[PDB]
Amino acid sequence: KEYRTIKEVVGPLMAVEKVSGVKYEELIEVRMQNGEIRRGQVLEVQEDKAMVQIFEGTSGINLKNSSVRFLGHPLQLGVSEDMIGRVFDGLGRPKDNGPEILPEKYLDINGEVINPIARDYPDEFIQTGISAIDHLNTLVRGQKLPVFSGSGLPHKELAAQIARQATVLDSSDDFAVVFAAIGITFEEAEFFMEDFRQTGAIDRSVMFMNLANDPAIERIATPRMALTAAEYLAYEKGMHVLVIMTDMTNYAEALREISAARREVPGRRGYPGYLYTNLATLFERAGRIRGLKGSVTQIPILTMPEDDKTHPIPDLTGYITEGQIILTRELYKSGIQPPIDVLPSLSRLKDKGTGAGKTREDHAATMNQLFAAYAQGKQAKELAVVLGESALSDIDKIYAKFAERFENEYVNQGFYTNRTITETLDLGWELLAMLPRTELKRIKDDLLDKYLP
Amino acid sequence: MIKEYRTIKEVVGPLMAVEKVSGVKYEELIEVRMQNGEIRRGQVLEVQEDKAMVQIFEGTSGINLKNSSVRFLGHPLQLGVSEDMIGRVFDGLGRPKDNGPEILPEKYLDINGEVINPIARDYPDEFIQTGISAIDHLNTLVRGQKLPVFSGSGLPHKELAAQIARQATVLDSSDDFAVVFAAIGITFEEAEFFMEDFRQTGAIDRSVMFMNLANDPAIERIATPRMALTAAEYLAYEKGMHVLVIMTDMTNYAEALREISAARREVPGRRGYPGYLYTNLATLFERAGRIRGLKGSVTQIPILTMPEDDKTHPIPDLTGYITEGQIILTRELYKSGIQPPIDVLPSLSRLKDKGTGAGKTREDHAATMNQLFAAYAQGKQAKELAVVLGESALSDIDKIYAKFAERFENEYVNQGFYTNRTITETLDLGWELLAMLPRTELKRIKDDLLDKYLP
Amino acid sequence: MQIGKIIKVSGPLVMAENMSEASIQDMCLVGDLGVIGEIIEMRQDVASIQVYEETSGIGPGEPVRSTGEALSVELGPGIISQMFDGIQRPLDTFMEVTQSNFLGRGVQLPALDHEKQWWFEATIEEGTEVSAGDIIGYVDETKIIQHKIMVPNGIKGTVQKIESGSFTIDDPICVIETEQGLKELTMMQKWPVRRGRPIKQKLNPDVPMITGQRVIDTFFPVTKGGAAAVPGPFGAGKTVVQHQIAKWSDVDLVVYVGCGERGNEMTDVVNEFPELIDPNTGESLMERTVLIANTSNMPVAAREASIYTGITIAEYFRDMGYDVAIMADSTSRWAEALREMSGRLEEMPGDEGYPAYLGSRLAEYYERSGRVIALGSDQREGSITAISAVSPSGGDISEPVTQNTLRVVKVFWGLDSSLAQKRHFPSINWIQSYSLYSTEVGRYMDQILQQDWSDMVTEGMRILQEEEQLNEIVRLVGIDSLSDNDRLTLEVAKSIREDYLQQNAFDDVDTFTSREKQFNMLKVILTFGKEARKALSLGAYFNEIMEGTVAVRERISRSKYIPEEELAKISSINEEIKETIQLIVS
Amino acid sequence: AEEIEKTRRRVNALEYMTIPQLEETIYYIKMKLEENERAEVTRLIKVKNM
Ligand SMILES: Nc1ncnc2c1ncn2[C@@H]1O[C@H](COP(=O)(O)OP(=O)(O)O)[C@@H](O)[C@H]1O
Ligand SMILES: [Mg+2]
Repeated sequence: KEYRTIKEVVGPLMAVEKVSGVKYEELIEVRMQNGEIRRGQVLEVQEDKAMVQIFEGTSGINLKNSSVRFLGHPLQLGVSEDMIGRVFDGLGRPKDNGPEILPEKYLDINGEVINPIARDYPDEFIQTGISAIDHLNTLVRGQKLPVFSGSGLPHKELAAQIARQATVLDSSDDFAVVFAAIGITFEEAEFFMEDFRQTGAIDRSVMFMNLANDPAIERIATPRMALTAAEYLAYEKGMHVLVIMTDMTNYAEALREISAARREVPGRRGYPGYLYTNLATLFERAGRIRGLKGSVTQIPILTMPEDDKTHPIPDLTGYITEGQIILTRELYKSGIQPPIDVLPSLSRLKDKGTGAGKTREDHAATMNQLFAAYAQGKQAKELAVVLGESALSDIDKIYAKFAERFENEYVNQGFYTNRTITETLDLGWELLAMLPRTELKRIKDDLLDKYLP
Repeated sequence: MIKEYRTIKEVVGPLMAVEKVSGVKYEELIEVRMQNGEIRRGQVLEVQEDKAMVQIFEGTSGINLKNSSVRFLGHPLQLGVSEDMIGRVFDGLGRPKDNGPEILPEKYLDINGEVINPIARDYPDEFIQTGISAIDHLNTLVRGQKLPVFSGSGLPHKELAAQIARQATVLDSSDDFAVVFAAIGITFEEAEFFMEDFRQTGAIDRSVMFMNLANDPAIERIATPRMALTAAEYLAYEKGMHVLVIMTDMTNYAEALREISAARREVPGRRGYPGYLYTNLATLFERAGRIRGLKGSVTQIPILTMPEDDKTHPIPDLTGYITEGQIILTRELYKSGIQPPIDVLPSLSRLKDKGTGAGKTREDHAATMNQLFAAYAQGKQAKELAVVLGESALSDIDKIYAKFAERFENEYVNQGFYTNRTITETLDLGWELLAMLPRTELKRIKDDLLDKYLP
Repeated sequence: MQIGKIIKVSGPLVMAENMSEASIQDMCLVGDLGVIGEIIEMRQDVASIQVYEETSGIGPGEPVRSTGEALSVELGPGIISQMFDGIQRPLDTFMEVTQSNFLGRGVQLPALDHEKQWWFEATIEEGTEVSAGDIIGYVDETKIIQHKIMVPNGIKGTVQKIESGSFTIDDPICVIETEQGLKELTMMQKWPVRRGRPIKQKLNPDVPMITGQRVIDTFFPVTKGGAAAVPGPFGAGKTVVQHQIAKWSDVDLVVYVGCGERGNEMTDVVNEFPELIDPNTGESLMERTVLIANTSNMPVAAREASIYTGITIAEYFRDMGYDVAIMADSTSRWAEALREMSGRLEEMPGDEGYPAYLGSRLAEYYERSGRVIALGSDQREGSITAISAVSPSGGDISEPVTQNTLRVVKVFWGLDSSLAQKRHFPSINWIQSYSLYSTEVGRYMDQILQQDWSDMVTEGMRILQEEEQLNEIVRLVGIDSLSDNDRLTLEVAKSIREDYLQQNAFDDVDTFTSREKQFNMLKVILTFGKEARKALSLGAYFNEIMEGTVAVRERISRSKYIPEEELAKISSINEEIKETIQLIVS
Repeated sequence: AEEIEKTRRRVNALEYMTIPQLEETIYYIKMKLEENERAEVTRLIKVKNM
């Protein structure tokens, strides 16, 4: 049923007349006079007509001699067991030159809302290999922990480093890593795909790639595809899944574009009025479920415009995600890799994955000690450069010597240097050993002499 | 032939709707004649089908729609040019205001003009002696240049213009500037200043002026600076004259555009100004320079009052991005009794390179200004620290710069509005002021150049 | 031959009915003057047309005829050393056809000399099964660059005939036996500007470029095929920088695209570039550059064209295998041009009035650059380096243009008015400016020069980083107050920013600094940086050493001015600072 | 004694001039963009209602 009734063309928007049975957000494709085939989507449908937006642009179309076909279905995704290892686009089409998969079933990428009473809260600790993340702001399964970066802060190295080193411990369940890429430069895209190939993580992960020049309407669909794929691996295959999305700032910029297309008036800071809700729709889809052995964990990455948290992108994200991992320009320009600053960083469910059974029995006790000692050391450092070295009590001077040794040896491991949890914990002791036995008032008599050098 | 319609549909503010017309063109000059007999000129803004929207310059007071007719002159808004224009003063629309004899116009030129072909446009390199040292030496002005003055309400920008206007002469020549003055929305007292000053420097006999005062319709301000620039490019190119263009207030021009824009319900840019402000402003300022084969020159010095005293405001922002530099006035300097109050740090000239050096100036001209900049930048900042933390809180070399920075402002910048400094005197004074510093600190002047010119 | 009719004219927008045969983004001729316009949208019978020329005097009833083809550029001999318009029209020829110093209207003109003889040496043999992109011969357009004629896309077959000899770009120089029929080719091929020229695949840019500017070549380097942005307020020197890069780049071809910016800036280029001479070409710079001029008072719609034409010409020479650099000055003008047309169309605007599709349209421009391999199977590598000039209002880099640019680039040279105030030229803010190509450029360069360059540039940046944190206290505590050894840090960083970073582009020798000479200055200063630390470790008072500096510091202040050939001077002055604290410590 | 006065001056100059000038400026800056934000929001509704 191909209609040759194209009435209007304004911008990327196109108007089709004399139609029926057409649904909202229904996928369409337009056959041109030259034969070129472009896809589209119904943005608005009235009683005897419908508005559609073409993904591949509107350049060079003759309205009289072109035709439109309605496929009678929304953006769906091909679900298959044989999916891991291959690289896809924003729409789900293969990009890896491999054997085209036969899907088990097609599902709507929007998904459904999980029943509050159905939700089962997460307990299992997840190891990412990064000390600053695996000890001070520990990641737990089913958690939603984002990463706050800036233009040029190595958030792409850390993104690669996580999925490579991210591993469940002991649990006989296999580990899935649904990676999703949003509106990124080719180099950044090529970087990630290559890096996952060589590390063998490609055979342990699923990849959804979306370049910057790719149409904005599929930039918005890219996460929804990955999350639907991630939900296909956890809840219907019983696998522990980890999701990584980059960039999330690019997702919003593309989300803004189709709003002006619908001529919808922006709510705040130029971003639409459903930004918070639209984020929650694809963020809040993570966690364990009662009765099922699945697991969905998200690590969304976003670049704060000009290093500001009060910006709508990282601010609204905070109301949805539990905690945040923040990279600092001052750290990266000092050679710290990864440039994670632990003071503004936070994990709201960290204690759920600490303690005996998940990690070493001093995990929580140590964590707060290193943390409080860092702040004190930083304050000793700031007073030192203003009043001289001598104004310091020489144990405030060792707190200062502690605080830079803390960043250079503990925080800075390297983007290609894996650190297991045990190696990180006794490392803290090795640094806490600098401090005498007198100040360590966060640790008890079982643990202080059971582990301290 | 004549083309006239008696079918006015709407009259809303400055805009007028005429329907059931045919053969009307864009930007076509029109004439409304009211039921009383009064003639009011206007311009076509938009024409669709048998309808046409027009803007009326003189306003739409006391118009009866049914009994009024609209004449379509069949040509755009154009100026009647002549050599007799010199010594005369016209209104906002080029009509005689001096009671002079009826001019037999040479040609009729569309005031929009045309874009100068870059290949035909040759570079401005001829240094202009302005008499003002802060301009001549530190932020050089050449002929064919578009160098504006950034001022504020209450600040003496009219004096700086008047000073330049009479102290303007180029070295290696006897070429006297034939200036053109465009008054835009300014007051009588501000206009009479230029007027009277011209009468006792005798430059009124060597100039043509276009008057649009505060009591004159704001819509005329849209055409006024184009009437001036057209007459400028006419005298300079066809008649090979050397023309100096002075336009003030440039701010009042952009105000007029926004009045029509807000009337047309157009999509507004920053501060309500039209989205096409940058382009329209460019079509004025770019209309300057020199061209191959033609001896004449058109150099342009616009004046605008920065609203809010804010450099980041649309009007001074867009102007700064277009023009070849800018001259900036400051209340801090003006209150200090500095004449002229030119803050040399945020000011700029974009043609000072090829402009000065050996042959046109002394060879130290390039090294002196760059040294004075770095020294004043350090000196002024030191003075800031001095008035809050005490003079005994600075180092010995800091107080040397702080003392230099003050003396810089009081004599180099401040010279009076009626004192003419030749480029030589300025350079000589330049070394004298920077002399009170160790040679080891000046890492921006040739050491062979130092010894020769160092006092 | 469907002749449309105008029903509405509003500035640069012309609405014309009877255009149902035409297609979107086709070029048109509007009115009795036949001015160059383009269809942007089509509602039913009526088409909307943006005009690339002034529409003063155009009214309804006048005819409009379509051309059937989109905006395209011709690629062949005669394209170099020529300043073109945003729609590619030879301004010199335009002046020679219109006989005026100004730009006329409705005057069509072919962008290349179709009446010129070019010797074409055929370098492929007959009966070869060629494909798209394969070279069939070259024409020495310049003494330094040869114009390799390639097989236009969509064409694969077997060569029937080919021979050397003098032709124009009109008459057939070859014949290919395609399946769809017999197709003969010529030296000229035309390509739509808003369509990325196809490639085999695309590479990561590894090779650092030679800017000659010490600031960027050292701390914030851009590779061959990298994307660099230069945001800064008016007067910061964005145009100067791009001029300095265009003059002394180690690339093989440059396309300086000047849209929405001053006219004199372009006449400056054509007056000087023929007179300047610099390697890797033994000849002039005009035999390497291509100009696309669009003044600020030129038609607004033509601004977007100028950008898309300059990048298509770049992609053209990229497909040959040449390294090309395109300078967009300024990219903000393109956006401001789009903002008007968005407003005039009464579209729902995004941030600061800019279209919501600004971020996507900019990404398309930068994802059409970089090092790639061309088509065919000759597999030549070609790179497109983007040096974009962004001009944010007020200097605020949080604007939509700068923000969407910094998301799809790897290099950013932030300028600030504060340094341009001090006449610190070039005014690149070293604290925030950044290059993601830093680590890899350092690797390449420490191999080539075989000096510990990677270790030097990192610590040289640290002395700068420390300088910033140590003036934060000078306001509070004073200069002589504390951290006396840090004063040396401040007075060697003082030399870093004043003797190494401050690079005036006006002097006849510091206009360009070769990599090898660029080494010595860096070398000399951090030697002293530790030689100072060597004396404060022993106990020699710093005032004493500072006198020892002043004696030799005057020399390094000059080190910028010493010629390239005699680098030993900068190598030996190093030996003099090794000397002083041997004669000043005892 | 001399240095006390220098430090006393700096504390006083920092507390009375520097800090209050900072606070009052960020407020006037905050108010500006607060007004500018919604001054545009209204205009956008006009664009919406065309
Ligand atoms: N690197 C530099 N060295 C010396 N002078 C400079 C430099 N950059 C800019 N300038 C001065 O500043 C002026 C502004 O140049 P331009 O590049 O047009 O600024 P922008 O591109 O930021 O508008 C120039 O006329 C020049 O005199
Ligand atoms: Mg510029």
